[PDB]
Amino acid sequence: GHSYEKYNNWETIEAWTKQVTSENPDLISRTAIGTTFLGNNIYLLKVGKPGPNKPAIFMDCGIHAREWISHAFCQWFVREAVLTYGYESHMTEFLNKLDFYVLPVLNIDGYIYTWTKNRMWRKTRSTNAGTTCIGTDPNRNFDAGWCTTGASTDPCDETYCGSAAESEKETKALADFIRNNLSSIKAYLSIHSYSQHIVYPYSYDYKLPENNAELNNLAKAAVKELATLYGTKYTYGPGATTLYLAPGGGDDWAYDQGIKYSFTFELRDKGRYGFILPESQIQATCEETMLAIKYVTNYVLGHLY
Ligand SMILES: CC1(C)[C@@H]2CC[C@@]1(C)[C@@H](NC(=O)[C@H](CC1CCCCC1)NS(=O)(=O)N[C@@H](CCCCN)C(=O)O)C2
Ligand SMILES: [Zn+2]
Ligand SMILES: [Zn+2]
Ligand SMILES: [Zn+2]
Repeated sequence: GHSYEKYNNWETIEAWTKQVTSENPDLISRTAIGTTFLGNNIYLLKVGKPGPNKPAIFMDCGIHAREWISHAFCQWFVREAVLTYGYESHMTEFLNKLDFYVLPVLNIDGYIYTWTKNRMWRKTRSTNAGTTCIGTDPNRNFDAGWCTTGASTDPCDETYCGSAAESEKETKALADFIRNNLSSIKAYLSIHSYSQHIVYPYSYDYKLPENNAELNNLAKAAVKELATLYGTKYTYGPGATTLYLAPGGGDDWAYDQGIKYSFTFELRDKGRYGFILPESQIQATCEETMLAIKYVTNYVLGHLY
């Protein structure tokens, strides 16, 4: 039994990707873009009214296993697309003009593990040579300042960069998909938790992006929009300046592919519950996050390139 207001296990999310697609065939198609270490299909939903030569926004959730609110958000986004297409001006315009590639759970093996064995697991579930320590941080596994300071070379560490860039099947599947569709993809959005931040490049080094002023202004406006609903306070800025060095991230990698609107969202809360955000907060968190995501989407539509 799936519910948008509860955390759903992988079997339930997987069944949902199939069912939401079949229920909405003129708005959603589903593909598998690869398989995980343990052989699970990595599903991707293409959300939008089909048309020729459409630009796209790519959004992933569940790079990190324990960040359950992220997984919940990708589901919420699809919920909103199907519920409000035809009923609300902006969502209607968005789905007509753009496609959204929504990857609801990247790190499926890790997600399963948080349901079965260890709620606080972060990494993938792949094995490592010379140790019994398991897993790689997919968000240190992309080929962008790969495995520099802010990632660990120790396979037993939570920020382990992996044996090589894109060593993880999951990372490679995502990067291959974006490389294959690069000319259409205009924005990259990665959903995480917690701490209430909107981050943009760079995180792999202390440097500001070419369009820093534009991204600063856009993040500032998105944070402002988010706050309108419940007064939730987000901070924002370049990743290395606002958060910490975190090389090998999907956002920096996408940016250096030429996707100039690239953001990481770290959702609620600020540490009271942390990763173990109560189900009672799913609705409010997803609804306010929708406002930021739609603001960014509208901006991208107005500044195509
Ligand atoms: C294992 C750690 C000790 C190491 C530093 C703190 C950790 C707990 C962990 N960070 C997290 O879990 C954060 C949430 C914590 C942030 C600090 C305050 C407490 C919460 N979530 S995250 O992994 O999704 N952050 C993304 C940002 C990357 C943006 C550019 N790509 C990422 O790092 O990939 C990394
Ligand atoms: Zn994360
Ligand atoms: Zn809503
Ligand atoms: Zn402008």
